[PDB]
Amino acid sequence: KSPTGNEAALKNKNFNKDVAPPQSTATPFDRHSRTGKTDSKKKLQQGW
Amino acid sequence: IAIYAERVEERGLSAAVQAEALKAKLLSGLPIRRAAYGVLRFAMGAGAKGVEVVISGKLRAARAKSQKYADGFMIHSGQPTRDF
Amino acid sequence: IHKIRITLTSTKVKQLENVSANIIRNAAQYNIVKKGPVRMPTKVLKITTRKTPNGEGSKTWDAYEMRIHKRVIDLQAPASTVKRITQITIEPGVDVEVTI
Amino acid sequence: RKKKVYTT
Amino acid sequence: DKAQHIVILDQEKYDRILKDVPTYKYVSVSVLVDRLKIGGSLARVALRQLEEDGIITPVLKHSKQAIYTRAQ
Amino acid sequence: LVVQEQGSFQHILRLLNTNIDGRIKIMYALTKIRGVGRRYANLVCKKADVELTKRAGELTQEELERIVTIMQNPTNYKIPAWFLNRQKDQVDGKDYHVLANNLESKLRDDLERLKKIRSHRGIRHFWGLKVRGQHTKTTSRG
Amino acid sequence: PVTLAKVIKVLGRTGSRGGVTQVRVEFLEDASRTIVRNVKGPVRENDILCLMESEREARRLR
Amino acid sequence: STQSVQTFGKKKTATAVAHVKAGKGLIKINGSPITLVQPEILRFKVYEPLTLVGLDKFQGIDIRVKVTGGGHVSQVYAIRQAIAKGLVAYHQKYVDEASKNELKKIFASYDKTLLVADSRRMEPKKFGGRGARARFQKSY
Amino acid sequence: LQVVELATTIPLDVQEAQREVKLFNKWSFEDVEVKDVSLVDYIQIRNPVFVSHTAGKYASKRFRKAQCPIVERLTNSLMMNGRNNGKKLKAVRIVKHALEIIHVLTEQNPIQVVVDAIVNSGAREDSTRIGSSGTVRRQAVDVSPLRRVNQAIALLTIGAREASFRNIKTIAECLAEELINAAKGSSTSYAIKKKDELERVAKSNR
Amino acid sequence: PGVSVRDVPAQDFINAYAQFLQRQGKLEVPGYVDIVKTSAGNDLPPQEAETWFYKRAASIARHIYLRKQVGVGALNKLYGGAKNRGFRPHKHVDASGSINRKCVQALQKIGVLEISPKGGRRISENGQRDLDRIAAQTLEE
Amino acid sequence: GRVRTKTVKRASKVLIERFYPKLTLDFETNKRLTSEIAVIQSKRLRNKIAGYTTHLMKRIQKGPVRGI
RNA sequence: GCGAUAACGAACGAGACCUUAACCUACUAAAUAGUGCUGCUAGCAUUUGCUGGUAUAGUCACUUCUUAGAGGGACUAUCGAUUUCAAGUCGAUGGAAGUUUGAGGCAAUAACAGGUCUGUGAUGCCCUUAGACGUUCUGGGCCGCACGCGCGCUACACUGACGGAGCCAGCGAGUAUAAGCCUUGGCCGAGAGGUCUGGGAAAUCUUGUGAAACUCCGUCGUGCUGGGGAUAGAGCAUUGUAAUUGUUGCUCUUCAACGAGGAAUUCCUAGUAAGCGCAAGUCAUCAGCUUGCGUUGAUUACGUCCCUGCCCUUUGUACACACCG
Repeated sequence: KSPTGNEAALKNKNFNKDVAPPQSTATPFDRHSRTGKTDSKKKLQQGW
Repeated sequence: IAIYAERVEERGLSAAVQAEALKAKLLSGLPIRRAAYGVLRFAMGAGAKGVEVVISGKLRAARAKSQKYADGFMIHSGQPTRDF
Repeated sequence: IHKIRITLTSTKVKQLENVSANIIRNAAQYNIVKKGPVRMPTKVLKITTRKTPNGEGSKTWDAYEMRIHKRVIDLQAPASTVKRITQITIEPGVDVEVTI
Repeated sequence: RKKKVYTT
Repeated sequence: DKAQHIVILDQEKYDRILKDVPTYKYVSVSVLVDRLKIGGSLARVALRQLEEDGIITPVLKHSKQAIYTRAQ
Repeated sequence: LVVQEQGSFQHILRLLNTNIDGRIKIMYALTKIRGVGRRYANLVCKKADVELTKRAGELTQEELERIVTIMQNPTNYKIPAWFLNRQKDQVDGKDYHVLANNLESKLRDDLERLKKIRSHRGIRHFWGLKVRGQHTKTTSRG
Repeated sequence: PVTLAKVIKVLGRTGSRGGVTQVRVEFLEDASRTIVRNVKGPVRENDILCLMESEREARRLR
Repeated sequence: STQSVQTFGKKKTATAVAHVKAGKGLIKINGSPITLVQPEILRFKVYEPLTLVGLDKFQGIDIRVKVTGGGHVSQVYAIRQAIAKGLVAYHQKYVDEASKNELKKIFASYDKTLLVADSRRMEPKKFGGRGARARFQKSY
Repeated sequence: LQVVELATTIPLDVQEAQREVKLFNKWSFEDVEVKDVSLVDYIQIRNPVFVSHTAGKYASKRFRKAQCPIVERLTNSLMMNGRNNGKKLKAVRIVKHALEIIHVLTEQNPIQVVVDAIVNSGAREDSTRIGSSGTVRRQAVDVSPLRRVNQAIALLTIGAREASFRNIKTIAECLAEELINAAKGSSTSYAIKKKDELERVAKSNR
Repeated sequence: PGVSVRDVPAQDFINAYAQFLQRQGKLEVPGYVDIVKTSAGNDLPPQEAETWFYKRAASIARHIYLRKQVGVGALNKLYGGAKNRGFRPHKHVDASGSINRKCVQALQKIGVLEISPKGGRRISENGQRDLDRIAAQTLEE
Repeated sequence: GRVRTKTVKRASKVLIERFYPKLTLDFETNKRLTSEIAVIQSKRLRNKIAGYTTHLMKRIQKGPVRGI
């Protein structure tokens, strides 16, 4: 069935036979930095 | 059209001119403490009742921080904030 | 003598009232019968935008405004007398249109 | 976000 | 599916209406539905006729409410 | 004024192979015929010269035939073509007004013809989903 | 057998949520035996509110 | 001219411009008799400035009102205000004050709004709710 | 008593109102007296009004509600359930026709029955709750006369409203029957079982 | 005294005029009065098909009397109503233009109405004649 | 509530402490008198200022006032 | 704020202030607002009365109502109480208004790893930069459906559905050589829609936006009924190059659950809640959405710390990147 339409006319919609999963939520320390390059006290002293 | 150029009466009293006047001084690498107070006493020289300059961003550091340099009297809320 | 109408429009009223006043004075010492000034119902120019440049936070709104006021003055005077009044009472805030 | 791969 | 109110007036309900209405303290569209089991539509046509024939004195007139009492 | 009768009421009717209750008013009773609504029945009841204040069982046999003919031959009694079910039909292009039994038959022809041409509109009918552009992400829960 | 009470002084709000007010009443008949009782509704002075039972004082509600 | 007074009575939005002259007891609503003023239920609201002191006070005056704006009830309330406000003003300008003051006693002791216009207006709607006080329901 | 002639003719029926102000010009308030001493100062029958429609300001101060006419206060309890809020003229039509029904029954004054149905439907003792933040506890306290007149009016209109749900009987005669039965202490009516039930639980909490 | 249309109650005046304008018979009636709907927001035909056009034209004729040179476009808006949009909110819809165009045309060539300057349709010389006559033959009973 | 602020309390009481004789137990004359003594930018503020001024005089008449 | 006081006197924030709503027969004027007179005219009774139209020359007067500009007006005013007699509060009287007069705008000291580089020719760094991740144009998508949740609209009928008759608001928007605005009035079309004119660059005209609830009169008669309009078919138009995955509407037909909602939980104290409509926005078309406006218009409190949240004080600390320690 090279054209995309031929399958759709004959294929069955078996969606109400399978039960949906009971839970489907799929979308942590914000204060802790992950950059890995701390600010030196000389950089603060020279900058500010 | 006819365009004429006039010099401002009070440079310190005008918050416009001193803003770009600060901009030129900032670009020359001067330390912020020397630059920030260099205009504040000029506004206080002009007799302006108050002046506050805020510099925020980065200077030789990754983390962004703010420094506010207030002086003199301040009004903050209400209709006069648009007039004065 | 000519049936002539003059309209004054501006955004600020102290400028608008000043132009309205002294023209009327120009028709007081000059014995030209006067109709006006007619204070048109003020038109408030409003647009309601969103404070948040992005779409996060509380649902809060910015309601800016412009107030535009109209004054129409009716004149029975020659075209020379009506024209010279406007250039005497010219001031940047108000545009001056004269219609016969 | 996708590496553009060609055919032609 | 309990109403089953009669919409066509047959002979046995004809004289029963004309015999029970006189012995009523106060009638209405629903009152005839409540005790004579006739339909609300049949109640209106039955009441609006009895007023002309002298059985009923019109207390008040309204489209949504018909307040009637005995004329005897 | 209220009148009386005996034996002249017809409780159960058989119009167009479909039952009609006799206790209900005739103009809305005809709506029980598939392909016949309140709007269409009101036009034919007056075309059949039947006053709207009568029940279905009140009517005579002649009026019952007078009803079905105007039902079955609408364009023949000054009923507008735009007042019909299927004007400019698929095959003959003429104005028809379908009735109780013949509707789902020509609808199946409408479905089979649209399925035979394997268009998008026909295919979705086979799947059983909403055809007219309705969203089904959160509302298709029946 | 109901007895009536005339309120004479508003003490203050009692109860958990403060919706009931302690009030001092006076007997219309036999103007003695003053009793502190609770009232749910809004009370001004000189309310002739009645009492089903009078032989019970009222205190703070929790 | 004659004993003519012009005034206005107001409710929420409806304002009734009433003219009271000297003549026969003509009481008109936009050129229509008062006995048919709609709605029928509130027809006696307009009758209140009449029957409170009596129809006799109107024998020497003719009243024609022009009420615009507002709603069905508001136009009724603005008219019944204009009749009382027009009548009370009329006795001030062409009759003694004691009768003018006397009408102010029966009218005011029966309805405060008969001589005093209400100050209530619709409160502006605030963002965040489909009303002035109400807000969008919050979901956690 | 004389008929007064106007250029705009005034019908005779309204001309009866000069001698006495009457409710809908059909019922007078002078033959009505309230059978409860405590509710005298909080029931307002002194000022006659043609219609139970004043459009005044009773929500400004605290006790201004006791000065609103009882007919207006009764009608203000009808327009509920969302679909009726703000439909006062409809509510007046519901009550005005109801009063006529209340008259042809027992031939009494309709507003006298209104008074009779109020003093008997105002709950006199209610058991407040003293639960300690979640747990269930009940304690009986008294009811102010202001809270008695209104709780009568508030509860009375509900009984007719439910009697007119899925019922061919219209609300006006449902309100008419609701007022007449409650007047004579009819335990079969609504707001009478509830009044006894609300008082009975207080007898089990004191 | 002089009785006019404005001295008559609005509801009962039409119940008498519509009978007269019906009995007069000179008012021409289009053939689709028994088929079509008055308002696009309406869902059912008028329940009195035998007299709706006469009952309507009586209301329209007296409505012309009360105002000045009101056209057919304004007539549709006044007679339109709130459409019973299924799940969407009710909205105001203008009524049928053809009937109100025929209602004025039916009344225009009968002498009651005619074309007014600067738009609209003003009442005629004989339009005020019979309308105040109908008022005289309305309230006397 | 209708509690006066300090800017209306202290401004008013200075007026008594400087112009006690010419004030009077009546608002309107005090309202006009305070309109000429002190420069007030807003008429609402002056009506606030003058109101406390008379009320203080009502207190001075009925006894010795504290702080004036 | 009073009051107590090792503190005294101040500043920011609050309040003041500004915008809007309510008062003004007291000023200033208004043919782009109205009225009354006066003409000219029309109807009905003939009483000289009552209702319209017309008068950008009737070469009339006025601003009460309509508009706005200068102001005044309220300051808890007077009086009873309560209280430290103080700050205040509660009841009355007058008043347009005696809840901060009503509603909002603005709004402190530092800050948050709250959100946005998907608004900027605002940017630092990393990537690409000609087979471009720039751009353009084609066809498709964000709508896609076994599912859990939220903001809502219809509704579950009779205070109601329709079908007639009554017929009243307020905020606003608008074009020229364009690439098409509001679009009247007339003429066709059942409708949607179609045609021909004009006005308005704007208190003029669109528009009195003659809106719906609502009022009255009848049909229906508790029935999943004529309460409800989901699913689905056919035909008729408009929008746009282009409507198929139906833009949107209309006509007929199709007559779905829903017969008042468990556990929970939300908003709200006066023109407020709740109903009821209209406008501006995103727009070539599309509003069950917001932002505003207006119609009708309530029940009950005017109290408390019982739940929750926050603030303040005392207290404890081995925390200060500060308990996500």
